[PDB]
Amino acid sequence: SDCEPDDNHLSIVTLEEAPFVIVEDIDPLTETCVRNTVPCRKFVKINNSTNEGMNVKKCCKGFCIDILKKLSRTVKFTYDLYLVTNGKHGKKVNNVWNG
Amino acid sequence: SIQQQATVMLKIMQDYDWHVFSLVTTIFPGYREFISFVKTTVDNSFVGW
Amino acid sequence: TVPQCCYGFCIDLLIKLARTMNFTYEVHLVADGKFGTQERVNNSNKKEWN
Amino acid sequence: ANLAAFLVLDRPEERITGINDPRLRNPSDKFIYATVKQSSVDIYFRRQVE
Repeated sequence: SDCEPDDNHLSIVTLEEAPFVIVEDIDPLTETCVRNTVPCRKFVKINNSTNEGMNVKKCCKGFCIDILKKLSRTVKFTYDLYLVTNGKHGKKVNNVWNG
Repeated sequence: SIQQQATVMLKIMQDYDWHVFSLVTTIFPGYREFISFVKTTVDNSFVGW
Repeated sequence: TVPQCCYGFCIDLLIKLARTMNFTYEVHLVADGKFGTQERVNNSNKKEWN
Repeated sequence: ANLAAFLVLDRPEERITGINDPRLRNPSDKFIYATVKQSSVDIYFRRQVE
């Protein structure tokens, strides 16, 4: 209806290694998450010999996630958070980056 | 019926973590009941939209 | 529903209020024995006071 | 001097200053504490998601 492109949806990648990220599994009861969290989606492997993955939502909490919430409140834009499944940080091996 | 359509829409919004609503309605017959039903559903549920 | 004698601060306040307002109270005890709040039950998408 | 230094020591655990103590905030099996039931304290704890 209104041809106006925008980049409000920004993809975010997060790692569950530092204490600033304490993302846990979704509780089946309550509201599918705690009242103060961010919806985190991760592709989990289904089998060792199969490369197919399933996207499962999780509840994301932590200090850096609170900083991201404040940034979203200030800049007034949405954010979608992912989880890295290939390494923790990533290194330039054979001129190829990961993580 | 619209009574279960409202519940389906609420479940869909909950599945996408859309916890804030905006009921923009129009004066049409049979819709006061729908508004009352959706209000009672959102108040009665423990999701807390 | 056996009868007991209940006394204390609350009953004294109730007696004072009844005396001031000419009320005729009838004290009863909670059958559930709890204050009661909104708790989740079967068909959890429903709030009921107990 | 050593006996005097040893006698001035708080053998019992430090009293709970309040809700800000990390011992209460971090649950443990060696220190279990809870409310009674779904009372007003339960509602207060439920409202504050922390």
